[PDB]
Amino acid sequence: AMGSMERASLIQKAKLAEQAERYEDMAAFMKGAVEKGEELSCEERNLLSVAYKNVVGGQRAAWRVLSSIEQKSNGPEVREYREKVETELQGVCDTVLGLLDSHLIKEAGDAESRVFYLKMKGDYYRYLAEVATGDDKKRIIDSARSAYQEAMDISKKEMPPTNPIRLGLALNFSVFHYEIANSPEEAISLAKTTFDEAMADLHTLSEDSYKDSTLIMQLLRDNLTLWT
Amino acid sequence: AMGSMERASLIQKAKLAEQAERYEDMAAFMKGAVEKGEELSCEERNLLSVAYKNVVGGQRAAWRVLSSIEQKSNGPEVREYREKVETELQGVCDTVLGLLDSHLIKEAGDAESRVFYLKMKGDYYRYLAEVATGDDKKRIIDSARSAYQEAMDISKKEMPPTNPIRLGLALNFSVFHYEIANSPEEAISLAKTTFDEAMADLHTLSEDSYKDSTLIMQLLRDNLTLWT
Amino acid sequence: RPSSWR
Amino acid sequence: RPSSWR
Ligand SMILES: N=C(N)c1cc(-c2ccccc2)c(CNC(=O)c2cccc3c2OCC3)s1
Ligand SMILES: N=C(N)c1cc(-c2ccccc2)c(CNC(=O)c2cccc3c2OCC3)s1
Ligand SMILES: N=C(N)c1cc(-c2ccccc2)c(CNC(=O)c2cccc3c2OCC3)s1
Ligand SMILES: N=C(N)c1cc(-c2ccccc2)c(CNC(=O)c2cccc3c2OCC3)s1
Ligand SMILES: [Cl-]
Ligand SMILES: [Cl-]
Repeated sequence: AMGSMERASLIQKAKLAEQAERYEDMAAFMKGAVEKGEELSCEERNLLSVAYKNVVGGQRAAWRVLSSIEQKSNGPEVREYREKVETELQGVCDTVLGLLDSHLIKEAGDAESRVFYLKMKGDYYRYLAEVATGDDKKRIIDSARSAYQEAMDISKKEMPPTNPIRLGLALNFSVFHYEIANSPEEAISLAKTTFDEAMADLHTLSEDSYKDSTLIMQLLRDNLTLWT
Repeated sequence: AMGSMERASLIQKAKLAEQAERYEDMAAFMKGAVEKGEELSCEERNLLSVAYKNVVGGQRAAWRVLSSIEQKSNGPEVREYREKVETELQGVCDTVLGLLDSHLIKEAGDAESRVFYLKMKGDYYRYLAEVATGDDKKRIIDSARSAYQEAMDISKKEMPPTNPIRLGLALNFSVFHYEIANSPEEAISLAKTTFDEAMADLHTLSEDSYKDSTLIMQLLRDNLTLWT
Repeated sequence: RPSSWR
Repeated sequence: RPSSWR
C-alpha cells in the first residue's frame, strides 16, 4: 500500500499525521516505513509506538464501553458490535506483532532497540489478553509474560535504573501482573523496587534527564497509591 | 454494505457507537439506516447529524493543521498529505449530500424535517467551500447559500423564534456569511436579530425548552462578542 | 474561529 | 484503571 512511497516521505508524513491527530494515518505511514526493511531510529521507534498506541487505545476504550453494556444486559446487537470492535482491535494487535516478528526484533542488536521492541511485544499481547477468552487466553498471557521478561532481563543488565524505556517497561509489566496475571503482589513489588532504584540513581542525571525519569516515576507512584 | 442488517439494528448500533465514541461506525450505521428508504424520526435525524458532524469535524481540524503548515512552507509531502485529507473530507461531504438528495429532502414534508435537512445541505456545502479553490468555489458557495436560504424561509414561516433547529440554522448561516461569503455585516445582523427575537419569545417556554433555547442563544452571543 | 451548532 | 506508559 505504502510500497511506492519513499521511506523519508513516509516518516515525514507520519510526523504530519501526528500533528493533525490522524493516528490511523500515522500508523499506516509507520507500517510502510517498517516494511522498507531498514532498522528504525530512536525517534522513528517512538513514532511507531505513538501511532499504534493511540489507535489501539481508542479501540480498547470502545471495547470497554461495549463490554460493560453487554454485561449489564447479561437481541444480538450489543454482542455483535462488541465482536466487531474486538475483531478490529485484534487485527491491529496482530499487525503490530507481525511487524515486530518480521523483522524488527531479529534485526535489533542494541539493548535500546531490542528492549523497546520486546516491551511493545508484551504490550500488544497484553491488549490481546484483555479481550481473550478462548483456548488461547493462557498462551496469550504467557506470550506477554515471556516478552516482558526478556526485556526486563536485558534492561537490568544493559541500562541504568532511570532509563525511560526501562522505567516504562517496568511500569507496564507491573500493570500486566496486576490486571492480567492476577498477581497484585508481584505488581506492587515490581513498581516499588523500580521506583526506589530510580530514586537512588537520579543524582547522576542532567536536569533534562531528571525531568524525563521523574515523569515516569510519577506514574509508578500513582499505581502504588491505587494498589496499597 | 449495511444492506443485510435490519433498520432497527442499525439504529441500535448507531447509539452504541455514539456511546463508544466510534463516530465513523456511527455514520456508517446511519447511512445504512437512511438507505433503507424510510423517513427518519427526530431522534434518528439527530443521530445522523451527530455522526457525520464528528467525522467531518476531525477531518476539518486536520485539514486546517496541514493547510497552515503548507502555508508556512509557502518537497511535495505536505501538499500531498493535505490533498489526501482534503479528498477524504470531500468524499464524506459528497456522501452526506447524496443522502440528502437521494432521497431525504424530497420525502421531508414537515417543516421540522425539511428545515433540518436543508440546514445539513447548507452545512456540508459550507465544508466543501472551506477547502474549495477551483472553477467551482463560487458555485459551491451559492449552493450553500441557496440551501440555507430555503431553510430560513420555511423556519421563519413555520417555527417559533426559539425553536432549536431554527436557532442552530441561523447560527450556522451567520457563520457562513462571516467565514465563507465575506459578508460580516450580514453575519452580525443575522446573529443579532435571531438573538433578540429568541429573547422576546422565551416567556412562552417551559423550563426545559428554555434551557434548550438559551444554550444556542449563548453561541449567538459568543459570535457577536467575537465580531463586534 | 466562530461557533457553529456544535 | 492503572496507568501504563501513556
Ligand atoms: N514524535 C514523538 N511523539 C516523539 C519523538 C521523540 C524523539 C526521540 C528521539 C529523538 C527525537 C525525538 C520522543 C521521545 N520518546 C520517548 O520515549 C522519551 C520519553 C521520555 C524521555 C525521553 C524520551 O526520549 C529521549 C528522552 S516522542
Ligand atoms: N505492599 C507494599 N509494598 C506496601 C505496604 C505499605 C504500607 C502502608 C501503610 C501501612 C503499612 C505499610 C506501603 C507504603 N507505601 C509506599 O511505601 C510507597 C512508596 C513509594 C510510592 C508510593 C508509596 O505509597 C503510595 C505511593 S507499600
Ligand atoms: N443521540 C443524540 N446525540 C441525541 C438524541 C436526541 C433526541 C431527539 C429527540 C428524541 C430523543 C432524543 C437529541 C436532541 N437533538 C437536538 O437537536 C436538540 C437540541 C437542543 C434541544 C432539543 C433538541 O431536541 C429536543 C430539544 S441529541
Ligand atoms: N454592528 C452591530 N450590530 C453592533 C454594534 C455594537 C456597538 C458596540 C459598541 C459601541 C456601539 C455599538 C453592538 C453592541 N453589542 C450588542 O448589541 C450585543 C447584543 C447581544 C449579544 C451581544 C452583543 O455584543 C456581544 C454579545 S452590536
Ligand atoms: Cl456490528
Ligand atoms: Cl499522502
